[PDB]
This record gives sequence, C-alpha cells and structure tokens, in this order.
Amino acid sequence: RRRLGVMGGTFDPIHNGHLVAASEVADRFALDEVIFVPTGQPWQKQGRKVSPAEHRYLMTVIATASNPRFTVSRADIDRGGATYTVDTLTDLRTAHPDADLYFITGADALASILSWENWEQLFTLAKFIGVSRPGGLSLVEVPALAISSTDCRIRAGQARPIWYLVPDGVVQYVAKHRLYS
Amino acid sequence: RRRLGVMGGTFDPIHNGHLVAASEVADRFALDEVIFVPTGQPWQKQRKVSPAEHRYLMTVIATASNPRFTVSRADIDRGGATYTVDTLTDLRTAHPDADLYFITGADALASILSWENWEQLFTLAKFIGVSRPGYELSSDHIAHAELPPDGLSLVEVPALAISSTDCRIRAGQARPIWYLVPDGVVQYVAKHRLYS
Amino acid sequence: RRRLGVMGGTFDPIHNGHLVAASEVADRFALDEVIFVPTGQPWQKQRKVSPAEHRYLMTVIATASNPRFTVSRADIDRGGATYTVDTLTDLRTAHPDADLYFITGADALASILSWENWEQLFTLAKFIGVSRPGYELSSDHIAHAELPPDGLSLVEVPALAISSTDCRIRAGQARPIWYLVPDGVVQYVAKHRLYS
Amino acid sequence: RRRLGVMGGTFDPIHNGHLVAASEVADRFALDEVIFVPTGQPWQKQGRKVSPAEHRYLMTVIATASNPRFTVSRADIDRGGATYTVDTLTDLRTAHPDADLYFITGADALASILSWENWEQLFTLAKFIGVSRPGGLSLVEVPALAISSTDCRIRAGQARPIWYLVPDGVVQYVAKHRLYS
Ligand SMILES: NC(=O)c1ccc[n+]([C@@H]2O[C@H](COP(=O)([O-])OP(=O)(O)OC[C@H]3O[C@@H](n4cnc5c(N)ncnc54)[C@H](OP(=O)(O)O)[C@@H]3O)[C@@H](O)[C@H]2O)c1
Ligand SMILES: NC(=O)c1ccc[n+]([C@@H]2O[C@H](COP(=O)([O-])OP(=O)(O)OC[C@H]3O[C@@H](n4cnc5c(N)ncnc54)[C@H](OP(=O)(O)O)[C@@H]3O)[C@@H](O)[C@H]2O)c1
Ligand SMILES: NC(=O)c1ccc[n+]([C@@H]2O[C@H](COP(=O)([O-])OP(=O)(O)OC[C@H]3O[C@@H](n4cnc5c(N)ncnc54)[C@H](OP(=O)(O)O)[C@@H]3O)[C@@H](O)[C@H]2O)c1
Ligand SMILES: NC(=O)c1ccc[n+]([C@@H]2O[C@H](COP(=O)([O-])OP(=O)(O)OC[C@H]3O[C@@H](n4cnc5c(N)ncnc54)[C@H](OP(=O)(O)O)[C@@H]3O)[C@@H](O)[C@H]2O)c1
Ligand SMILES: O=C1OCc2cccc3cccc1c23
Ligand SMILES: O=C1OCc2cccc3cccc1c23
Ligand SMILES: O=C1OCc2cccc3cccc1c23
Ligand SMILES: O=C1OCc2cccc3cccc1c23
Repeated sequence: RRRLGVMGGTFDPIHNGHLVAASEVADRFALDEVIFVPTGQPWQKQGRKVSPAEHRYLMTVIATASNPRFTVSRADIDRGGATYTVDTLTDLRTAHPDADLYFITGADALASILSWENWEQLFTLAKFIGVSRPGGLSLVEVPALAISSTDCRIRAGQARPIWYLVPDGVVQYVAKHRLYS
Repeated sequence: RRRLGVMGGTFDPIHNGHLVAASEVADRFALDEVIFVPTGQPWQKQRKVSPAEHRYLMTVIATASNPRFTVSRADIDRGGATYTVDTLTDLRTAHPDADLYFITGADALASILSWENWEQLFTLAKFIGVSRPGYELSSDHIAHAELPPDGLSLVEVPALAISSTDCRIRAGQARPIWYLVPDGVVQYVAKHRLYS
Repeated sequence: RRRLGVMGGTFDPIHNGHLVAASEVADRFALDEVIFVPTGQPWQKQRKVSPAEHRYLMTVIATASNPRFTVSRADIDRGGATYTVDTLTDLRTAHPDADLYFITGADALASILSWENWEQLFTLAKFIGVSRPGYELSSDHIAHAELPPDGLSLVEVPALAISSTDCRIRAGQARPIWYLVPDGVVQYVAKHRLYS
Repeated sequence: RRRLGVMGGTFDPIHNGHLVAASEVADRFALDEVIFVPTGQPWQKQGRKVSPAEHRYLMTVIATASNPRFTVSRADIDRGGATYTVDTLTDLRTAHPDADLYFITGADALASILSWENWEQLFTLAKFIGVSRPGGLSLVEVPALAISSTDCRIRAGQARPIWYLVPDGVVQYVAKHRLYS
C-alpha cells in the first residue's frame, strides 16, 4: 500500500522552503511520492492579486521536475471555483484508490481546519501534517520555511533578487512573465 | 516592431539540439523572443506520440531558465491535426505588430510547403529551416517552385545531430539521455515513464 | 571605484542561505561583485573540517552560475590559521582601487573584533554581519567599544535559518539535503562522502 | 575489480558533447566511475592561447558535479610540464591499484597514439576508447560530438551564445572570467 504525500498550497510562488519541507516530510514519513496540488484561486485573495492558475501550476512543475518522487496535479485548478480540501482529497482518493494519503500544508493554514468545510470527512480521508517554521495532525518544524511566498513577491515587485530563495527556472519564469512587477 | 521566432515542433522530447538551434537562430536573426509551440496533433507516422500535455510541460521545463524563450499552447488548444497556417494565424492574432519567423526542421518545412497554402504562409511569416550535419537539403529542393523573396532561410546547426527519436530509443533501452536532454526533462521523462 | 563584497566563511558546506545572504547584501549595498573566500584553516572548535580543496570546489560549484559571484583562494593558499586582517590585506593587494565590504555571520564578526587589530580592519574594509531569525545580536554587543563611523552594518537574512551544521548532521544521518544546498553541491558531497 | 574510465582532454571548454560521450561509454562498458583529467598545457597550443589550467579544471568540476559517477583529477595539471598519457595512466594506476583502466578521448587524438611517448607501455596500462562524431582500441560514435570546444571558443569570442552547447554554470564561468572574449 503506497504512502502518498499531498502538498497543497497556493504556491505564488513556489519556493525552496516548500521543496525543503516536502522533502523532509517524505523522508520522515517514508512517503513513496509527493503530489503537489496548486490551489484554485480567483483573481483576488487576501487583498492580493493571485497569479493565474496556469502560471502557479507551471512554476510548481518547473520547481519539482528534477525530483523523481515529486509530481504535480491539476485537480484543484481544473475543478472550477473555490478549493475545499475535502474535494482535493476525494479527487485524489479516486485517482489513487489503494494509497494512504498524507495531506501536507503550512501549520498556520491547518490551525483553522475545524472551520474548513466537511472537517469530519477530512480526517477519514487522510492524515494531516502541518509544516512550520521554528519559533490526527502531526507538526514538522522546517527551518527553511523562514522563506515565504509573500517575501518573494515583495522582493520581485521591488526589482530585488529572488535567486536562491526560489528554484532556478522559476526565478526566470517569474521575471519574463512579470508576475509581481 | 518586435521580431518573434516561432519554434514549431512535436518535442517528444525537447532536447539540447532544439535549444541550441533556437538560440543560434535568435542571435543570427536578431529575434527579441522565441515562442516554442509544441504540436497539438502532429501528422500520423507509421509511432505513438506522447500526450500533448506531457510534451507541453517538458518544453516549459526546458525553456524556463531562458528569459527570451516562452511556450505557447496555441496548437495544443486547437482541435484536429496541427497545420502551420493555423499556428501562424493564431500567433499573428496574439502579436499583431510583430514580424514572425517560423523555425522548424528542414524536412518538416518541406512538408509544410507541399501541403499548405503559400499565399497565407508567406503573408504571415518568414521561414527558417534548421538542419543537422550531413543532411543535404538544397533550397531548390525544399520547394517545388521559386519562393517569395527573403521568405526562406536555411541554417545548419551541428547540435541537431541530437534527435528526439534517438532519445526515445535510448530511454526505451534504459540507456542514459543525460546531457542530450535538459536536466529536469530527463527526470520528468523517467518518472512519468514516457518511453518505457 | 568598484564596490566588492568579500564573503568569508568555512562553507562546510556552502548552502542556499549563504547564497541568499550574499545576493541580498550585494543588492542592498550596491556591490558590483561578491568574492567568496573559503577559509584555509579555520579556528579549531571542540569538529573536523573538510579538506580546504573540497570546500573550495563546493563554493565554485555553488557560485558558478552567478555572473556577479567569484571565488578566491586567498585564504586557502596562505599557511597557518586564517585571520581576517590577512584576508583583507590580500584582497586589497588584488583590488587596490576597490571599496571592500567584508560579509560574514554575526558571531564570527564578533570573534574577529575581539582578536584582530581594529586599526588594520577598519582601514581595509567596512563590515557587514548577517544573522538568522531569532538570533538577537545588538551592534552594542558585537564589540566591546564604539566602532568607527559606518564601519559595521547588521543585516537579518531569513534564509540563514539554514545552517551548515544542520546540513552536515542530516548528511551523516542519510537524510536529504536537497533544496537546502545547491544541486551539484549535494551530489558532490555524496560522491566524495564528505559527511559519512 | 572496478572498471574506471579516464576521460582525458584539454577541455577548453568542457562541453555537453564531452559529457554525452563519457556517459555513453560508461554505460556501454559498464564503468563504475569516469575520472576526467584535464591536460596540462602551456600558454600556447596549436596557434592557440590555452586557458590557464585552473580555469579548465574548475570548468570540468562545474560540468561534472551533478553526476554521481563522474569525478575530476588534477594529476596532469599538477605534474608540471607537458602531459604524456603514459604518465597520466601511471599516476592513476598508483592511485587505483585494483582497477582496470579505460582511457577515453577523441578518436582524432588517438589516431596518432603510435607517435605518443612509450606507446608500448600505454597498451599494458589501459584499454583505449576513441569517441568520434559520425561520418586494443575501441571506437564509439557519439552524435553529440558534433559540438566542439573550438566552435564554443569561436562563438564566445564573437559574443554569440553558447547556452545549451556548454553546461549551465560553465557558460557563466566562461563569461565572467572572459576566457575567450
Ligand atoms: N476550506 C478549506 O478546505 C481550506 C481552507 C484554507 C486552506 N485550505 C488548503 O490549505 C492549503 C494551503 O492554502 P494556501 O496556500 O492558500 O494558504 P495561505 O493562507 O496562502 O498560507 C498560510 C500559510 O501556509 C503556508 N503554506 C501554504 N502552503 C504551504 C505548503 N504546502 N507548505 C508549506 N507552507 C505552506 C504559507 O506560506 P507560503 O506563502 O510561503 O506558502 C503561509 O505561511 C491548500 O491546499 C488549501 O486548499 C483549505
Ligand atoms: N508533416 C509534418 O510533420 C508537418 C506538416 C505541417 C506542419 N508541420 C509543423 O512542422 C513542425 C515540426 O513538426 P514535427 O516536429 O511533428 O515534425 P517531425 O516530422 O517529427 O520532424 C521532422 C524533422 O524536423 C526536426 N524538427 C522538428 N521540429 C524542430 C525544431 N523546432 N527545431 C529543430 N528540428 C526540428 C525533427 O528532429 P527532432 O525529432 O529531433 O525534433 C526531424 O528531424 C511543427 O510546428 C508542425 O506543426 C509538420
Ligand atoms: N573564530 C572564528 O571563527 C573567526 C575568527 C577570525 C576570523 N574569522 C573569519 O570569519 C569568517 C567566518 O568563519 P567560519 O565560517 O569559520 O565561522 P563559524 O564559527 O564556523 O561560523 C559562525 C557563524 O557564522 C555563520 N557564517 C559563517 N560564514 C558566513 C557567511 N559568509 N555568511 C553567512 N553566515 C556565515 C555560520 O553559519 P554556517 O555554519 O551556516 O556558515 C555560523 O552561524 C571567515 O572568513 C573566517 O576567516 C573567523
Ligand atoms: N604524447 C601523448 O601522450 C599525447 C599526445 C596527444 C594527446 N594525448 C592525450 O589525448 C587526450 C586529448 O588531448 P587534447 O584534448 O589536448 O586533444 P586535441 O588535439 O585538443 O583534440 C583532438 C580532438 O579530440 C577531441 N577531444 C579531446 N578530448 C576529448 C574527450 N575526452 N572526449 C571527446 N573528444 C575529445 C577534440 O574535440 P574537443 O575540442 O571538442 O575536445 C578534437 O576533436 C589528452 O588526455 C592528452 O593527454 C596524449
Ligand atoms: O537530479 C536530481 O537533481 C535535483 C533533485 C532534487 C531533489 C531530489 C533529487 C533526487 C534525485 C536526483 C535529483 C534530485
Ligand atoms: O539566467 C539564465 O540562466 C539559464 C539560461 C539559459 C539559456 C539562456 C539564458 C540567457 C540569459 C540568462 C539565463 C539563461
Ligand atoms: O544566468 C544566470 O543563472 C543562474 C543565476 C543564479 C544567481 C544569480 C544570477 C544572476 C544573473 C544570471 C544568472 C544567475
Ligand atoms: O542529479 C542529477 O542531475 C544531473 C545528472 C547528470 C548525469 C547523471 C546523473 C545521474 C543521477 C543524478 C543526476 C545526474
């Protein structure tokens, strides 16, 4: 029976902290594969103009291509409308009927899981892993999550470098598509 | 007026020869950008092409790091067999003020010119055919008649000794394709078992 | 006058936190280039440092792709314990008309200032101490007395949560260091078994 | 008993053709490792100003770092003076006393092996593999060797791109050290 990580996030942009965290969780929980799932998002979020879903999807593919055990799923961006994790996990249970699912996202996101739709079903579909920076549900501290997507966007908007914060290839993709500037 | 290269190919897989050729042509013809366009439904050969979404992602992975390369879904998001007149009509629509230079392998360019309407082709773009060492194709022989002035150029690219067919055969034989094919693309091919 | 960063460290291994810090400092202080200087013989700690040639090659591998980073052998090619006055005297000799900015971790900068001669240090360069989140080091406390005007700046770099010690421990535990440490450096560490 | 490839060349610059060729030979001959050995060279060669040995060595390290089965040796550049392959192989026999050596270089170089010093000893120390472009000693045809160091230098000197001909990292190293321009 396979152990499948599900790395859910808006990924605007994906950055090296996300990749460190997925790598650590896969090793710690002996996961066979980690499926990255970019969230579906409208044009605006928390006072924020979220990059179009295709761009966030492509950046996540670029960032994960070199890892033999990472893949990327369009399940949330192609569902249409708002993402509810119960729908994410239902879709992946259908696609991988014989795998145990481990849902991985930021601990600050999972703090509100009892307010997520259908929280009762969530805990029947997967185990949950919250990754956090230092300072039912398992918590994993990841120093590299000091890197945040918000800081990456701020720097890119200010024409300041995001090399090494963000994977090679993603940096150039951000710049040539002018995602944040 | 921007000068845009339009790099048309099936890219199954994209390899370093394609990338060298686009880079050399962009420099030689002073192109501001090269737009890679993976074929949606390439012409059938006597040969099971990888799903278009995989070839699209491989092309994105391969071109991401180049500030002057981008990838278009124009052919992938058009039903039916892919024809270059339709590729260029869509790109003209998306870039109405740009001068377009369609770049592909010399043999495919010969096929385009024997089937598709020249009045449309040479109104939309100029054409660049790239070829590998030892492949002897004359401009007289690439078409059955005289071509519009400055409508077609031919460029030999040594790195096009690397071919997608050889990459697929090697991958099927569990032989390495490192350095023939970009890092990232090699791993993408392996983990999705595209040629196994 | 060029403005040159001098990134001094043992780099065992170099990691993405070092590279972020150099990049951020170069942008913030308008540096034209950052010269990485791996220590030749770092001060002994209660800790067996990798041979200097390995740390030099890892730093070259990590910095190669940045047009504004280079690597110097100044400390590696000097016998005896590495001291920053000697590092900066050699770099001043190699770049006599440049303004030098010595960049290192805040704790190492505290050690430099407690042992090495200030008249020489602040004649040769200005100093930038970089620190990770939650590491509380005041500029009052980094030295035992008032510092020359504009002689020292402190910059917090979130990515310096990544530490070389954690990378070495993980590698020793057969745990992944992908994404903490540049591609290429990870493979170099593994195939030379540096921390196994 | 290990099978060790010895990839000898001036590597000015190392390029993707060299790496393809070493990769193919290692697979075809089941080599456990390929040791790249940059040749010792004076300031001038065949009417050519050869890059300093340290630069050619570093470029070869940068180019091979990511391959778990490639390494780089300073044996020729640190010997001092002209490189004779009998000395290269004697040095590596000393360093790897229990390995069978396979010396790999361009077929046009090996064509003159009977004029190399001590050719009698060469064939007692190693098997020889000549890699060639299409168009005792084994020959391996490598399409990617259409890429040549000479063409890379000409393009770099003309401010024309060498991306994709030469590994990432090597390209930027060439440019920022102004090796050929
Ligand atoms: N009702 C629901 O079902 C519901 C509601 C909320 C969230 N969620 C799910 O929660 C996940 C995260 O949502 P979001 O990214 O949009 O949240 P967010 O509000 O944008 O981010 C909250 C925090 O989580 C971090 N983060 C997000 N994804 C991460 C990941 N995979 N690994 C590490 N840190 C991560 C963020 O840092 P970065 O900015 O650096 O990523 C941030 O610190 C998604 O899968 C989403 O569908 C579900
Ligand atoms: N009959 C036709 O195939 C035909 C007809 C009309 C239009 N087109 C258009 O022509 C383009 C090429 O189609 P295809 O790739 O499917 O042809 P193909 O028949 O698979 O390839 C023919 C030759 O061209 C080379 N090649 C293809 N695209 C290249 C590129 N952009 N740069 C360099 N070499 C290239 C191939 O090498 P690799 O295998 O190494 O790529 C091969 O040697 C596409 O835009 C397609 O829509 C093709
Ligand atoms: N007592 C001393 O160590 C001492 C005295 C005189 C001169 N120096 C000079 O100070 C520099 C640092 O020496 P070291 O690395 O051997 O010190 P260290 O004692 O190994 O490191 C002390 C702290 O500084 C960080 N660090 C070191 N170099 C850094 C850099 N360039 N950027 C960001 N963080 C850095 C280290 O993190 P990481 O482990 O993650 O790098 C660690 O947290 C060298 O140029 C050395 O010659 C040191
Ligand atoms: N007396 C002797 O013992 C003697 C004499 C001559 C050569 N050699 C040895 O032969 C080797 C090659 O010498 P060199 O590079 O200086 O020759 P070269 O004269 O610069 O090159 C001759 C041809 O070989 C190719 N080539 C060189 N090394 C290659 C490699 N490892 N793989 C693939 N192609 C390669 C070159 O293409 P690129 O320009 O693209 O590399 C060129 O086409 C060295 O190990 C050298 O010590 C020994
Ligand atoms: O090819 C590789 O480089 C990038 C990378 C990142 C993370 C994990 C990995 C595992 C194997 C191989 C690679 C890898
Ligand atoms: O940043 C870069 O890295 C990768 C790359 C590949 C090919 C062409 C390129 C041109 C400019 C800048 C880059 C580049
Ligand atoms: O070509 C490049 O690729 C890699 C890279 C890494 C870090 C900073 C950089 C600045 C300019 C250009 C490049 C770059
Ligand atoms: O990490 C990798 O990327 C680059 C590369 C090149 C050649 C062979 C290789 C084998 C394993 C892993 C890698 C690799």
